Amino acid sequence: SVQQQLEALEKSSGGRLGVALINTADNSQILYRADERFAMCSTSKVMAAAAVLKQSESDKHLLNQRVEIKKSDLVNYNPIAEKHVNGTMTLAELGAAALQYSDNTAMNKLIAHLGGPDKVTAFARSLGDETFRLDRTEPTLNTAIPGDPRDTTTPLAMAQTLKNLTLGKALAETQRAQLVTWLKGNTTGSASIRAGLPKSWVVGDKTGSGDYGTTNDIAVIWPENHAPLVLVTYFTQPEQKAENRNDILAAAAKIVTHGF
Repeated sequence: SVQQQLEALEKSSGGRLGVALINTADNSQILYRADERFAMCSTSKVMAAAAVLKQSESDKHLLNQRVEIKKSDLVNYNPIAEKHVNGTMTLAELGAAALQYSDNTAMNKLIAHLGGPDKVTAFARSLGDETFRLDRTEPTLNTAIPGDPRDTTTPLAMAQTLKNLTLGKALAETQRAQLVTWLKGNTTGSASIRAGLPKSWVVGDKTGSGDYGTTNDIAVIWPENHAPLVLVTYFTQPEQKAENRNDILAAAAKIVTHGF
């Protein structure tokens, strides 16, 4: 009947909804189209940030390395990087900006530092994620064309990988804690998953949006008196210029967490 509710939400919305919830208390799962590919858009930024944190495990100087920001580095959405044109940002600062403000220049800097989109994909494979693929940089990784496999993953794969990154064995403790700190400080997710949950729950999330009204959020959730939940909600539509629908993600989160 959670299934019935998600199916009715999807039908009314006129799009395609993908949901994966992992309850880490018993490793039970609520899945809806969790095996289907969706364009990740900005939710892919988490993997690029994590790949740099993994590097920092063996290179104690990495996170403080400075990167020059020039006018030509700027793409189409740079709320943090534009404040530093002609100056520099550390890799840690780029990580923060990519995740907490969804800065596109910060994402591209991280990808260039790693050596390209294929390097983010190899990082994901090393974590046992055989689904994730990053193919392009910002801003073209957001085209989200139906049936296009580029820059996609599935809700289940992303839920498992986010669990491993934030609560599991993917990163050493210091790096794991840094990633979690970044996600909890996200500024862009108020109208998404967070809006469907009790106000007192602690949430770390990364949103993403793109063409075809593609509207995504992935979250780690710490309830007050229970083990954490991991929740991925992906949503996309059939018209290229469809409006983004953060309210659909909030509604889906309310449905699947009804019971906690």
